[PDB]
Amino acid sequence: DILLTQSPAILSVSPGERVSFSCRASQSIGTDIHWYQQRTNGSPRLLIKYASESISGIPSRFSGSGSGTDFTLSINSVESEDIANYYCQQSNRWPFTFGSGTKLEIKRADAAPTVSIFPPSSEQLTSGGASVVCFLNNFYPKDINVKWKIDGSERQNGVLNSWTDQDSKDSTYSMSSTLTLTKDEYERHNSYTCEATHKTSTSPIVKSFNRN
Amino acid sequence: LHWRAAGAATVLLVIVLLAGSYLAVLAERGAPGAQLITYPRALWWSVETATGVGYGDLYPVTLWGRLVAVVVMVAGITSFGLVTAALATWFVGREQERRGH
Amino acid sequence: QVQLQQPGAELVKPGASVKLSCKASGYTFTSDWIHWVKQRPGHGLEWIGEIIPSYGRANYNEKIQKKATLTADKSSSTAFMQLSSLTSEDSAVYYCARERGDGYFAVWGAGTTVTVSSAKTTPPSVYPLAPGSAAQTNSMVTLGCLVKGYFPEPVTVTWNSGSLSSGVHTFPAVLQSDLYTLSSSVTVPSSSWPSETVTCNVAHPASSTKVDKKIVPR
Ligand SMILES: CCCCCCCCCO
Ligand SMILES: [K+]
Repeated sequence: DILLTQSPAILSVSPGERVSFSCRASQSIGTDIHWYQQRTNGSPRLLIKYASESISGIPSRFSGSGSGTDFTLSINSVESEDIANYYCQQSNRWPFTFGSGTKLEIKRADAAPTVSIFPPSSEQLTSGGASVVCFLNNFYPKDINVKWKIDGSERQNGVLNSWTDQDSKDSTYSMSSTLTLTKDEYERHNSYTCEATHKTSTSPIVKSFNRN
Repeated sequence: LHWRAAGAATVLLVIVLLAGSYLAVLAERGAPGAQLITYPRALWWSVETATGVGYGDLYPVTLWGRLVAVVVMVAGITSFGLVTAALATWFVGREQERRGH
Repeated sequence: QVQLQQPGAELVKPGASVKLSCKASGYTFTSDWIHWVKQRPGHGLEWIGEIIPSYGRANYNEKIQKKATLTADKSSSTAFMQLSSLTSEDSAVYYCARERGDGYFAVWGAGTTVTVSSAKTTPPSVYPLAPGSAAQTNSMVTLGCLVKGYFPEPVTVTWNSGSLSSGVHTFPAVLQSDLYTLSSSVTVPSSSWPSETVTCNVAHPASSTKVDKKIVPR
């Protein structure tokens, strides 16, 4: 079966630059290669068919070149919406096969996270549960740390973190930290604190609320 | 008659070209290494097969694919030879007039 | 219009089977082949097999264990994929695609998230996330809602029925004690809230449930 190699696996490009994705076949397949784009949680979308032919509805900054065993997908002036995984696929010999895929990554300017802390809701407390939610949105680079403090003292139990991949609107990152306490545990304390330590600032960005 | 069978051979050849192109893809898909797996180039293969141009860029690798190939070959050979036979009868008749027979 | 329609999710017990569907619309030719592609979370695309509805002929990937059986209904224009004897290795998103017989996949389905486990289907609990009474605000304000205690994946979170998509983050779910949990955030100008309604819509295909939760200030 035709083997399609996509190297490198990840491409880091600056906003506005021209990027090129590589696709090498294990044997000569003429121009029977096709390119697809897949954003986070999305389905694959045809970008280029038969190596260079354009598709209706696809931005003109996408082009393709190559023949035989060497194929290239080029994006002219990369912007935030281009952040996705890119796959190549051959139709020269049965069966059809896909490449391993290459992820596009944009290096934008540094951005401080927007921190927001949210107390448990009236509905959730009724059920006998309490989750404190903290959002660390739109920061860059992706490396960041969150710290929880209950009544001035650091807390680590019942804390779950979740990170999003690079945002396809501003090339930023975001994470969410959720402290899950029982209603009883939650009522035995007053102050709840979310602290974010990021490259953009030596001092942690702090957000707190009192249970009242 | 000769002109009719010639026209009949042409329309049949076209049908065989179309059907053969469709049947080839159906037969070749499923067999690893097969190149005759898309309709556009399968139709190009059908023309190649019927004419016997011998470019050798596309050929079936399965039993039924090869069976389809044989039908196209013979259809092409029969057609292109029926036209020859029709052209011959035409010239023979015209020769039987320029000699007054 | 959407050309390929797939169900959002299918929960399967280990050892059991499931029959995925792919209802089609748009232009229909006899040259059309319906393909099925498997994508495991964090992995790439994997061609499973193909079928031509106008004949019933089907081909499969020889390099992998045969878990699939392809069928089609010409009348309802629906393609079917029978997955049998499934394990945890079969838990993935299954796409269906249409090929005009010219080698490329022009249109794809949204994909069916197939989860293989013995756990039970559980609808999500959606709670609002309004700022505290002491929190100051800039020109913008950040709201959200909490989707917790559901199974299995996935859930779809929209803001104001999809009319509001700018400044929206939906974090990947975390798994604890056979239950998923995620949050979604939205950022609008502070002058537009709560003078204008902000509501998150949460769809959970596996339980056929869709709920709304308006975000009002505390
Ligand atoms: C010569 C007629 C054969 C038609 C193609 C049959 C396809 C075989 C698939 O097993
Ligand atoms: K010859």
